Amino acid sequence: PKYTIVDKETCIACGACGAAAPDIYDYDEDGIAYVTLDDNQGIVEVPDILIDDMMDAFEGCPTDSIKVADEPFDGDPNKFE
Ligand code: SF4
Repeated sequence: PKYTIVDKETCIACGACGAAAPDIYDYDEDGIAYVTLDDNQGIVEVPDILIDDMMDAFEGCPTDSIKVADEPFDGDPNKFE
C-alpha cells in the first residue's frame, strides 16, 4: 500500500502538485498544498488508479515536501526523515 502527505513547513505553494495529481493534492485556505484523500493525515491508502499521478507529483515537487511511503504517516510528514 502507498500513503502520501505534504510537509506544510517546506511547501512553497508552487502550483505543481495540483496540476500533476488534482485527485490527490489541492491547496488549503492559506494556499498551501495538502492531500485531499485524508486531509493531510497520511492514513488513506492511495487508490490504484491514482498511483501514477502520485509518482508524477512526487518527482515534480521542488522542495521534496510531498512524501510517499508503504506505511501510514498518521499526521507526521517527517515520520521517515
Ligand atoms: S509541488 Fe511541493 S512545493 Fe509545490 S505546491 Fe505541491 S507540495 Fe508544495
